[PDB]
Amino acid sequence: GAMKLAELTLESDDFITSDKLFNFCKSTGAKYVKTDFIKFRQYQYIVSNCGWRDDTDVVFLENTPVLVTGHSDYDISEREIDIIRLPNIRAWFCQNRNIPHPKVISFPLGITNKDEPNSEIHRIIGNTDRILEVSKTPKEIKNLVYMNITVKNFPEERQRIVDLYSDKSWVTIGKGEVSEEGHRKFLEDMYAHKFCFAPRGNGIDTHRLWESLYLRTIPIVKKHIAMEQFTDLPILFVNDWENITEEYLNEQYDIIMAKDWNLDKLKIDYWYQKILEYS
Ligand SMILES: CCCCCCCCO[C@@H]1O[C@@H](C)[C@@H](O)[C@@H](O[C@H]2O[C@H](C)[C@@H](O)[C@H](O)[C@@H]2O)[C@@H]1O[C@H]1O[C@H](CO)[C@H](O)[C@H](O)[C@H]1O
Ligand SMILES: [Ca+2]
Ligand SMILES: [Ca+2]
Ligand SMILES: [Mg+2]
Ligand SMILES: [Mg+2]
Ligand SMILES: [Mg+2]
Ligand SMILES: [Mg+2]
Ligand SMILES: [Mg+2]
Repeated sequence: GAMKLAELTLESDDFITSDKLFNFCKSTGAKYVKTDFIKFRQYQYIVSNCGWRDDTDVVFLENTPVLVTGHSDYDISEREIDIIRLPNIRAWFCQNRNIPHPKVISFPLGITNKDEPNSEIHRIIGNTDRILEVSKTPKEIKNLVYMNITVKNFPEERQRIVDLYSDKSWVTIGKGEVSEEGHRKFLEDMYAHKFCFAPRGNGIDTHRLWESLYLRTIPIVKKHIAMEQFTDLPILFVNDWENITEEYLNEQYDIIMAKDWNLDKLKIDYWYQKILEYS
C-alpha cells in the first residue's frame, strides 16, 4: 500500500506488538519462541518457552517451517547460524536481525506489550489507545526534532546525541514522567515534531522508532543491518550522529514527505500475512 506518510490512517488493532505475533502463532507451521530461549538453549535444535506466557510446548526446530522470535533485545547473529542452516526452516521472522542471511526476516519491534504480567510500565507505555488518540488530533508542529532518550540504554550513541543536539533551538528535550499522563504528554509532544531521535538502545530496534512512525513523526536512526529491511519506511537513516543541521533535516523532511512508503508494514496484518505466506 504505497502512500505518503501524511496519509497514514490507523485502527486500534493495527499496532504491531510481539505479543500479537505470539497469539497468532499459538492460535492459528509457525512457532513463536522468546529469543532468550534461542540464545540460551540447552539443546541444538530443541527449544521451549518453559512456561513463559504459559507455553510449555517443546519446539523441534528440525520440524518447524517458520520460526518467530521476539520479546527481547537479544539479536539473531552467527550464534544461531546452525539453526538458520536447517533446510526445513523456510523463514525466521525475528526482532533485531543481526546477520546478513536471506532466510532471516526482520519484523518491527512495534509497541510495548500492555499485558505483560505485573508490570505497570508495560501497562502504561504499552497503551496503544493513547497512540491512536494522539494520531487523530491535528498535527501542529511545535519544533523540528524531539529528544527523549535514556542515555544508559546505549551510551555510545545516545550520549553523543545529547552532547551535540540538546543545546539546539530546533531540538526539544522531553521530560521523563512514567505515568498514564506523562505518557500522553510524551506522545503529544513527539506528535508535535517533524522528526524524533530514535537511536538504538539495549537492543538495536527500539520502541521509539515505531511510536514515532505511528504518529507520523519521522524517526532518525543510525544505519544498521537490523534496519536494512525497513528502508521502504519513512525513516531517516544516518551514517553517524554528526553534522545533523536544521538545513539537513529540512531537506530530508521535504524528500521524505514527497515519497511513497510501504506504510502497510506498520500494520499487524502485513506480518500476519507474511507469516501465513511462508508457513
Ligand atoms: C529500570 C529498569 C530497566 C530494565 C532492567 C532490565 C535490563 C534488561 O532489559 C532489556 O533492556 C532494557 C533496556 C529494555 O529494553 C527491556 O525491555 C523490556 O522492558 C521494556 C520496558 C519494554 O518496553 C520492552 O518491550 C521489554 O519488555 C529489555 O528486556 C528485554 O530484553 C532482554 C534482553 O536484553 C530480555 O530478553 C528481557 O526478558 C526482555 O524483556
Ligand atoms: Ca511520504
Ligand atoms: Ca555526517
Ligand atoms: Mg504528517
Ligand atoms: Mg552487524
Ligand atoms: Mg539487539
Ligand atoms: Mg535487517
Ligand atoms: Mg508528492
